[PDB]
Amino acid sequence: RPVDVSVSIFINKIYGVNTLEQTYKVDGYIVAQWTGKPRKTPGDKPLIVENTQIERWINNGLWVPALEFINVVGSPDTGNKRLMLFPDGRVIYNARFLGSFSNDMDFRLFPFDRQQFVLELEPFSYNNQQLRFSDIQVYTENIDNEEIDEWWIRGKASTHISDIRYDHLSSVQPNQNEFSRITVRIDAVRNPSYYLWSFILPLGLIIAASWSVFWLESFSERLQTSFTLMLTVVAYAFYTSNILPRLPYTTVIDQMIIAGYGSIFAAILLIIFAHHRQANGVEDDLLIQRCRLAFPLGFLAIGCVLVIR
Amino acid sequence: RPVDVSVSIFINKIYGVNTLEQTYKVDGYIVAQWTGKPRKTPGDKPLIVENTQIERWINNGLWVPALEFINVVGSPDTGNKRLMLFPDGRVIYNARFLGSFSNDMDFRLFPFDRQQFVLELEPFSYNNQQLRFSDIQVYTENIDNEEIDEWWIRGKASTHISDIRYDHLSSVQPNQNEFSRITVRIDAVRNPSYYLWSFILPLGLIIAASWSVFWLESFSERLQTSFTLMLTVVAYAFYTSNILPRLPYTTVIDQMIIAGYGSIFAAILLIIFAHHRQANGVEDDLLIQRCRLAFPLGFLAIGCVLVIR
Amino acid sequence: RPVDVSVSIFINKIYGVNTLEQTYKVDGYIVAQWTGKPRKTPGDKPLIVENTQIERWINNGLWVPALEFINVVGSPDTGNKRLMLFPDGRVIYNARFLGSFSNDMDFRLFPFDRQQFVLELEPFSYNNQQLRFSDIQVYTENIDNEEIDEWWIRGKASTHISDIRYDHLSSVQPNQNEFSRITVRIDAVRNPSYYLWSFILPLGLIIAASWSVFWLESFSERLQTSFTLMLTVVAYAFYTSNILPRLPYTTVIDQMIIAGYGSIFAAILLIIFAHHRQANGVEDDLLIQRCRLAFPLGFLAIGCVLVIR
Amino acid sequence: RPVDVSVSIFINKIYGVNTLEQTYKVDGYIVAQWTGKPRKTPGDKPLIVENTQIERWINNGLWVPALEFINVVGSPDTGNKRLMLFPDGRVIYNARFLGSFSNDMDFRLFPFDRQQFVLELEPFSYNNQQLRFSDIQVYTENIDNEEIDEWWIRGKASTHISDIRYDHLSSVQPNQNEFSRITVRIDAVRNPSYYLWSFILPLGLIIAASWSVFWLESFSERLQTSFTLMLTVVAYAFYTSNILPRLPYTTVIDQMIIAGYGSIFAAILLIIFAHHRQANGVEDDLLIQRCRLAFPLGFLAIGCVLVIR
Amino acid sequence: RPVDVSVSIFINKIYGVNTLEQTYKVDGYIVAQWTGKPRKTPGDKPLIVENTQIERWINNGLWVPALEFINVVGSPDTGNKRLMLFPDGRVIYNARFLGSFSNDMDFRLFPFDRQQFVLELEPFSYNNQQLRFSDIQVYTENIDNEEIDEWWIRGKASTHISDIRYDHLSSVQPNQNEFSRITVRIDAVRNPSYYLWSFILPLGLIIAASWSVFWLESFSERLQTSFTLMLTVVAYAFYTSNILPRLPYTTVIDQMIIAGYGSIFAAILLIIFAHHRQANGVEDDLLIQRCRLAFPLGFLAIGCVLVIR
Ligand SMILES: FC(F)O[C@H](Cl)C(F)(F)F
Ligand SMILES: FC(F)O[C@H](Cl)C(F)(F)F
Repeated sequence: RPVDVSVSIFINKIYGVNTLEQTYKVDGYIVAQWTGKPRKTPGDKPLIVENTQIERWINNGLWVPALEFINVVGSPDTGNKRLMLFPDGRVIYNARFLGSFSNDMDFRLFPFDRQQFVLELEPFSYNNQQLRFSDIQVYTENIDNEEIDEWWIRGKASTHISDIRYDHLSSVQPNQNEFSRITVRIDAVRNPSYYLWSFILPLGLIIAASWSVFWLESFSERLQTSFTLMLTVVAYAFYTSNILPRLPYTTVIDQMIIAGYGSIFAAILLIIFAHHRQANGVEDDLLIQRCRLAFPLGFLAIGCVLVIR
Repeated sequence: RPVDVSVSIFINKIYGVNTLEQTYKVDGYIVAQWTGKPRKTPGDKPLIVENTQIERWINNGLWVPALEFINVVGSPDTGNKRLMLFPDGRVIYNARFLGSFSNDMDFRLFPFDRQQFVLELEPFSYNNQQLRFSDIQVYTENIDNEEIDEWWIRGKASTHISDIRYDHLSSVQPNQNEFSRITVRIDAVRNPSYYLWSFILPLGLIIAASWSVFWLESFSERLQTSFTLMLTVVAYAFYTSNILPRLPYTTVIDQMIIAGYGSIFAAILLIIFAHHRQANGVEDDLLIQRCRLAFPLGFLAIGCVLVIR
Repeated sequence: RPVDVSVSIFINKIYGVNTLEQTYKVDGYIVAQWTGKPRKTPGDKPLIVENTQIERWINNGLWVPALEFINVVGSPDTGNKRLMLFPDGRVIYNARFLGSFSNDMDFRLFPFDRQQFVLELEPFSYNNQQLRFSDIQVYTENIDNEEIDEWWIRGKASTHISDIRYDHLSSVQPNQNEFSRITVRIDAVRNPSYYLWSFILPLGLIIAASWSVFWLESFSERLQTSFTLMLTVVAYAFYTSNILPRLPYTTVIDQMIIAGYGSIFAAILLIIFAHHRQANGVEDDLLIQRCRLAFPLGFLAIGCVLVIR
Repeated sequence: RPVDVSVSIFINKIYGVNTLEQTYKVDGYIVAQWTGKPRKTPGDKPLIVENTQIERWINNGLWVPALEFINVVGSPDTGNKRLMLFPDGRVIYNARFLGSFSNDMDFRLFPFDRQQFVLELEPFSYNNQQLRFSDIQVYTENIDNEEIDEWWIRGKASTHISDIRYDHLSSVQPNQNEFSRITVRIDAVRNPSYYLWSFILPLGLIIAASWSVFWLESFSERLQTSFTLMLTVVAYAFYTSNILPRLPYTTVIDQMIIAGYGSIFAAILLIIFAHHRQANGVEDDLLIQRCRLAFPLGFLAIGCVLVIR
Repeated sequence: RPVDVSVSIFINKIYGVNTLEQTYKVDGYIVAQWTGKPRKTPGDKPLIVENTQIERWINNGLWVPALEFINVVGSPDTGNKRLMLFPDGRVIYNARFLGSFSNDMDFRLFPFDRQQFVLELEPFSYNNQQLRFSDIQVYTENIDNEEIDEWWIRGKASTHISDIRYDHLSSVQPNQNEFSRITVRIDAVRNPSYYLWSFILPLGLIIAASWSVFWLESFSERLQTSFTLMLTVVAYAFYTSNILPRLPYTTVIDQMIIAGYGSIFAAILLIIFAHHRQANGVEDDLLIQRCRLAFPLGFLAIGCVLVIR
């Protein structure tokens, strides 16, 4: 009884990832084929009907079922539409689309995160007793200059036809609560280049150079210098937060920034301590100088357990 | 007399809060059912009508009442529409929507505020003598990976059907000025982590280290250094406000920053005072040094009394 | 001869003021009533025509005059539309709207400016010999928690029906060049809190704290420090300008900042003068110390005459 | 033989300059009048046709010619449309429009530049053998409050009917390649206020105070203080560039900033030389102190040749 | 057998480059001519059909094939449309368009990069056995004032009609799988003005002036100062990243900045090394002093081998 419909999805561009909304944009084509009652066509050649003329065939009673992108956000932008009506009954729908799609996206390991861009397709009104997906093919371009793209695609796309039970239905009962759903999956990793060299590396240089406060020889010099070091980190928090993507949680880099604040406050506490540690009011220069390698090691050790994943 | 309408709202995503506009975005489905004139459908099976075709049926005289989201801002983005016409009279309207919705939103306890996401639904043209809401069912996903979600939902959705009296109507009088309204409410509280670690904590470290001005030995060091501390708070206000949400009032973090300006201004007023209080021109080291715990307590005491709620 | 139209405007939300564009957003309903040729309606009860069906009634010749928002900017977004057709001839038009509206807006007294949001309504094609507004009622919500709102509405809306002479018409002559116009005005003053506590006060503190340069004891100390203060004001100007609204003129806050630049430049000029005013190259400590209360009065005096209004 | 069309353009608001795109936004009405086949109208009075009805008349063979805004960028937002059909043949088209329009715009003299806003109107399909503009009238409001406006309109609009030869036409030969084009011109100058007081003045003051490096007596004091000044110019470059419009070339303020970097770098090169010029290792106090008025002249003279215009 | 289509493309504006999306905006006209069955026109003169009337011609069966912009991003904004119907069979389609177009864009040599603005045009439904492009003409305006443009167009458009094999088809087999494609290319280079004078040059001045650290005579003076130089580079990093285009990779300016960080961290290491290299604490004034020209050469060399091309 149910109509077998064959879907092919062509993907042109995956771009414009929004971290805060957890969406991404996909431009592509959708093709759908099914077979119905045969037809008289002009010539024994297939009939092509475009755009606004498709609507006319729907009014004369042509069955063209609505297929919904389950995870699109807002009505997709539809370009050219096409129906190909064959005399032997079969019907092919072809359309270009650009839409914004939603998926769960975890950005905590930024900039070393992996994301998967998902498309989910399901007929809007017809259950699997009426319309079912027979098979699904997905085509992706071979990116050859992937080194200049924001995202690197990792392996060809995954497909999976399945059936979805809607419990809470305002319809009827017997086996009429399941729908045929295509799910396309594409794995991807973030191009970590820019952030290593322009963010991680100079943040490192800055935090290390902070440790050299202990190679200053006065107390006055060490305390006062660290206030400049403090200012530098605040400025660095500002540089990063303004350019990196906004998120509701802390990233790896955000954690480094917080660490930098800590190492400088810690140093302020030791610098101020060695000035009073011992009797005589003598500067326990045993404590400093040990600090010239206590911090570059201490921070780097208890900071070497950032296995938070 | 009145037609009973049964509503189901499936909610897919609540995202995009706009602090200054006091709005939020909701992706979902709305279903509405009523019973009308019984009907002849092809086969004794229900008839499905999609998209542009609902309109044709509206014209041959099918009643599909406009149900308005009373607190939406702008015409919502409607995806696919579906009418399901039953032979025994029933009609089910099904449509997808993306909309920006409005509610009073108090963000004064940011980042520790709680908000409720509200939907208000009301027929546009017909009163409760003509159309009444029989019941409202709201379906929401249960988010468990709420830790990468900005908001924690505090229970399944609460509802309230009621009747609204419009004083100023230009229509008629006897009992025809009341409208049936569905109101959906979803409570949620904000996940404060990010703001705790990346905004509250380092502001604390900065404000704390501010106090270490009193451990400087000359007056010169004490006064000149506090100007750098002042610069540091300004640099921090810039960092926060460039990234934190815009509001017409002060939040907690806004006040901590103001406190920082104050603690540094007080310190300058004291640093300069302890230098000229006594005869002999001798540095009143009595006033200083006591400040080394006067401030870290005074602020921490006069700051543990911000019971403004 | 002319048709009487009765208008009601319900205002839901006034938000999104754009300072450079001098526009603001308004969500609301517009109701318009007039009486025409009596009609047979199904049952002697009024007939409801919604949305796309209004169009069909216009094509068969129902007179529904377009009312134009004179000061809207861009075609407004119309929500649900309704015609209610009475058997005794009268016709009521109901539509939801969201639009961007223009008005002269002076932001020179920011953040203590007063604005009035105006709506101006006028028929697009019919002159007062053809269509005139009989009366205008405006209803506004009573916001009770206005302390969480950016703008405080100050009083109920004022209204005014009047007549407009268009001189340059390519039309006809006898009394045919005047149009009936509704004008709505809603007064408002800005919520000054956030800007006082988070912008004005710390700028005041910082400007004052700058005066403490004269209490440093070296010439070297006094001059070198002024450069740090100069930087603090540049940074503060940046902070305010990045957050406050864009304007083609200076506000009070813009002016305080200029004064900050000035008081610091003045001090540099004196500090550098006191080092060479007198013979011996001796630091003229007579001039200094006297400045320690001269500026906090001097700036505080010639700055207390910014009655530029 | 060709149809004479009389055009009137009313201009309501000119706003929203986009400097990088070289566009501006224009709100107004366009009126267009011509004469055709006389007509039977209901009553011997003129017939009014609004909005959606204009299309219906076009299907019965009414000629309503497309008049295109040639320098518009993307289809304008057309508000209400109106046709006024007179019984004696004449036809008037009246429409409200908001559009983004393009013109060559030179921002090199910012914030003291003068610009002219242009509208170019031309029929889309009919050449001057078929349709020609008889005349063009342009009306603008008389602005009295220009001090609160970003732009000062300087004089009434000038108008210009002419003809355009499109050489490469795929049509025929004799004279069917010329089209009549209206060109409206409105001159305007920028309100320089905000940029004078909040950008030019303090940059000068900063640059002035930068010269006061030479009144410090040690070399150490002079060199170290030079790094703070350098930072202040970087801070200032950031402040302006965040607020000023983006351009692909430098402005006066951009130049002042580059000049500021130079005067600071220049002083650094001398300060470092005077410490090592002569034998004895003597801080050549002959060179400095003489610089206390050499630079404020040297810069201010070699700065008197930024006559790039 | 197949129909010949003649295309002419007029290009008005190429603006609004989006670096992250790798797209650009194009305003223009598209003209397409082909010949069909001769026709009765009113008079033996060509027939003009504008805008909404084209659809009526389509329903009665006029063949107007959809030509798709293959590398557009989203459905283009189409202005006025026109059909010119000649009696001797030929047909002309004329339309104005605004669209965002996609191409591979390498921004690594910023601000000295060259780009190609590409349009790829292809029929949506008909293969080359049915419809083919005979010839293609591209017309572009001649810019004389390029000194005020963001982009410099470098040479006229190059053209190339070609044929594309689509592998994955659900149709038939013999020779039905190739399509006719127009590809337009326009080369352009960026106006480097603003970036040389207001970005590159002061970076040089700033990076160079960092080298003047080695001319300080104290160790204290040298180390404490290098922390101020550090602050200056982060602040400059902020200035650049806020105004330069966002990209996923490093530019030459980005690399200088990193180099800027390096030269200062190196400097901190030598300054701190020269203080403890030798016995007794004798300050190795040979290492310093040699550095007074060691860095200005080393950096200027290891940054002069950023010939990565
Ligand atoms: F604060 C400034 F005035 O001086 C420089 Cl930046 C610092 F920070 F090192 F002290
Ligand atoms: F310098 C920057 F890194 O930070 C801001 Cl600009 C300053 F200067 F105020 F500290």
